[PDB]
Formats: sequence, C-alpha cells, structure tokens
Amino acid sequence: SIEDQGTTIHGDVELVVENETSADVSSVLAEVDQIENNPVEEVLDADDAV
Amino acid sequence: DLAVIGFELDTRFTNTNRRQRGHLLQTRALQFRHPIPMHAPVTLPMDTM
Repeated sequence: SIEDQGTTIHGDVELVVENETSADVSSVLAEVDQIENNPVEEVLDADDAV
Repeated sequence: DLAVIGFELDTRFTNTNRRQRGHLLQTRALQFRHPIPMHAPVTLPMDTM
C-alpha cells in the first residue's frame, strides 16, 4: 500500500473504494514527539548541575 | 610646629552579631547551542539501462 511504499520508481496506483476515510495525523508529525518529550532541551537546575 | 595631628586605625568589628554578610556565592549555568548543518552532496552518476 502507498502508506508502506517508499519512492517507488515505477509508481503505485490505488483506487479509493471507501464511503468515508478519516485521517488522524496527531501522532504523524515527528516534531510533536520531540516537543512532548522536551519542549526545550532538558537542562538541570543550576544547583543540581554542580 | 612639628606634631602629630591625626591617626588612622586598622580596626575591625567582631561579627558575633552577623551584621556584615560579605561576599555572596550563587550557582549559575550557561548553555551553548550547536546545530548541525547539512553539507553539499557528492554524486556518482551511473548508467540508467
């Protein structure tokens, strides 16, 4: 399926046979995971660092 | 007119009453940021057939 294929040279063709097709992309964008773990680079408190 | 007119003393308080705190120590941190760039490619063209 197109979701699994990567840059096919000859190409891929699919027919939509669905009456409806929801798309939940909340977890697709990679920056979201980076932000969720660390909105900003984790830094120790000044006293904890020494 | 040769005479002693004044003086200065090397006197200190004894801080049993801790009126003078002196110098302060405070912990701080600086952070530096080094983002990694992409560099120009090198290509090996190869026959297509």
